[PDB]
Amino acid sequence: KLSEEQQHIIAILLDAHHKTYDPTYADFRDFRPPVRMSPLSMLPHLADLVSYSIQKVIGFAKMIPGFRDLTSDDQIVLLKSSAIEVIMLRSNQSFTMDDMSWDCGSQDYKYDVTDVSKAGHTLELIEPLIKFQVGLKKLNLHEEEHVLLMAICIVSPDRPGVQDAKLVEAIQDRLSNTLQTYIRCRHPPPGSHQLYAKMIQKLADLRSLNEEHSKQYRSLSFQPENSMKLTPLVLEVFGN
Amino acid sequence: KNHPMLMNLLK
Ligand SMILES: C=C1[C@H](O)CC(=C/C=C2\CCC[C@]3(C)[C@@H]([C@H](C)[C@H](CCCC)CC(O)(CC)CC)CC[C@@H]23)C[C@H]1O
Repeated sequence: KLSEEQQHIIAILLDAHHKTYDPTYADFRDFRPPVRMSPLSMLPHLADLVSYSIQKVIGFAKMIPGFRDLTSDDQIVLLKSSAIEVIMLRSNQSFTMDDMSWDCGSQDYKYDVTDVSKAGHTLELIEPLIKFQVGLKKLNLHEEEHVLLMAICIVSPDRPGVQDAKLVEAIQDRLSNTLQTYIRCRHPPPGSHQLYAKMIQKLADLRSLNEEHSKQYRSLSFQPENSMKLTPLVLEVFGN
Repeated sequence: KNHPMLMNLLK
């Protein structure tokens, strides 16, 4: 069932994730603080968190078997397009359905609809994002499946601007097979029912969220006063 | 393309 190589891929992705995701959120204290009374009083803090998250996503992606072996240009495009999606995925670990919020260890760092509203966004985006998280949490994925889904998301050959798609596809196919085989031999019924199919449908939902966020990011960042509240890395990665 | 901060965190 699970070949050595596939076990090796999982071993590497789990190590990578462990090294890029602190489930105590200790570093949150170094962000500009959250204000939950400009109207966007949660923008500074949430931009900082996003920025931070982008750095961790980059660290995770560098450990994806083969990813470092792509050209820089393809590494850059893949990361630019996926960053928001991987941050959304990786956020499922703090998300809680108790009260539909992202619970990052304390009340100060517990984010709900109103916080995200205080970051400049609307309910037309915020609602599908909570719906996304609910559906994804309902999957109750194993950590091995979760890290696999993040990597499969990063190594997508249809991202606009990808130069060597045959090589990106090669990587993702390996991750995909490993994921499919993992579920077959590790994920026991009845949680494994059409599990791959639901996980890949989450990748589709993420593209849709990506598209719409890009639109709102475009209207937010268009105002220089709001752009001023973002980070240099965020400006680079999402654009100006 | 260019992306000095992104590129630098990758190397
Ligand atoms: C380490 C992590 C993750 O990397 C990030 C975590 C949560 C991520 C969240 C929860 C609050 C809302 C966040 C910050 C989103 C922000 C507000 C936002 C997308 C809003 C869509 C409706 C991104 C933003 O538009 C980028 C400029 C504004 C910062 C992106 C990721 C979301 C906590 C924890 O699980």
